[PDB]
Amino acid sequence: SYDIQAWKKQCEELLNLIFQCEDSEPFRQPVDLLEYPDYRDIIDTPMDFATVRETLEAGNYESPMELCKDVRLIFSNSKAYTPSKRSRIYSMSLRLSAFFEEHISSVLSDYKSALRFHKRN
Ligand SMILES: CCCNC(=O)N1CCN(C(=O)c2ccco2)CC1
Repeated sequence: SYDIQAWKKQCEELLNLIFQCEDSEPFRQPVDLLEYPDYRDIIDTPMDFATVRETLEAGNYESPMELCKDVRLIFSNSKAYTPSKRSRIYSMSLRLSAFFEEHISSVLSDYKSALRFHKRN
């Protein structure tokens, strides 16, 4: 269980589960500005799950903490852009965030444990 590289395939599997969740539908592609004309007046750094998957598959994440920061940005952008807490799309973001956090905690713990074991001497 001290495999330093194991997080990558664990993150690919978790992204597959997020793409099967109906709650991911608003977050699978960059927000469309035609529909939401004020989006970049509110959101400095757009993020979505296809961008996360492509960054992972390009080999452009060094750690699962970096992937986790980008996924958390999807959720903080939804909270910043929502006009109410009683919003459909923001409500979907909260359920999807709880699912993501429940599954990513072991991926982070195992990676950090593997790196500590690598430095143990
Ligand atoms: C994949 C389809 C493109 N997604 C898309 O247009 N949006 C998802 C992100 N948005 C929000 O987080 C939000 C919160 C409240 C209202 O929208 C804006 C709309």
